[PDB]
Amino acid sequence: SAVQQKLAALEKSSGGRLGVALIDTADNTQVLYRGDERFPMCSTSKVMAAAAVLKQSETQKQLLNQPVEIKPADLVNYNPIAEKHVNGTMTLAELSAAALQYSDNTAMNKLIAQLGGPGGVTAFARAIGDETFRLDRTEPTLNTAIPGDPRDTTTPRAMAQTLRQLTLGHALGETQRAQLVTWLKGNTTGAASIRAGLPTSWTVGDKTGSGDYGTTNDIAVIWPQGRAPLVLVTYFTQPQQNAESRRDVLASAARIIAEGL
Repeated sequence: SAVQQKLAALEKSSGGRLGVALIDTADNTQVLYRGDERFPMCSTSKVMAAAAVLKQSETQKQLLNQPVEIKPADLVNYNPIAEKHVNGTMTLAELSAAALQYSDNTAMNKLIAQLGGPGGVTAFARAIGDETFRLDRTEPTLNTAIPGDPRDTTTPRAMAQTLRQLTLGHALGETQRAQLVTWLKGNTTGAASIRAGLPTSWTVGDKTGSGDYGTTNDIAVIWPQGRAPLVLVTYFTQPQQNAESRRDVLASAARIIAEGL
């Protein structure tokens, strides 16, 4: 399609490797660019950890109100919210919100611990039918994004389908699903990524991710005004370990996708 030629040209112009998956829920059509290649997830993995905790809360009805102590030793490299509560507590709801909306890394590590380690996050993916997702490490080492390293990767296609199920489908209970959507819609880190390539009238819930090798990711559910929602995943990584983030590539990919619907 025109769209795949424009995405290829965007990729060529950027010097990196771009992965795109769009699901149009109106007709269940998909647009894929390197849809089955593995990319480092970086912080986009935090959606799976938060959703796993939500699934637990379907049976443990009070789980999200469970206080969790934040100790100094828990702090890693980026903890904008956990920092505010060192030597105090945050609930599992507050840690989930912090992990999603501020990309707090300490918060993500507490979610992983609640699930029994990275294997517990991966297990939830498998449980909802995602055989591709793999979480192997905790924060911050899951962001190393080494070329060829399959740790802490997924594919655009897999992540798109899983994000659809978590937000628009029924992998989660009704209250949990609504809470996840509310969290994604209130993301604070996404203004320069997919959101920047879309009409301002559209509602977007997203989770960004960044890591080494200039890895720059965004996964989003999109609610156009008067039109079925879309799921869009944009993964981007570069050949230099110290490359700078390229959120503009994600905005441009979203703009190209938006041209055609």
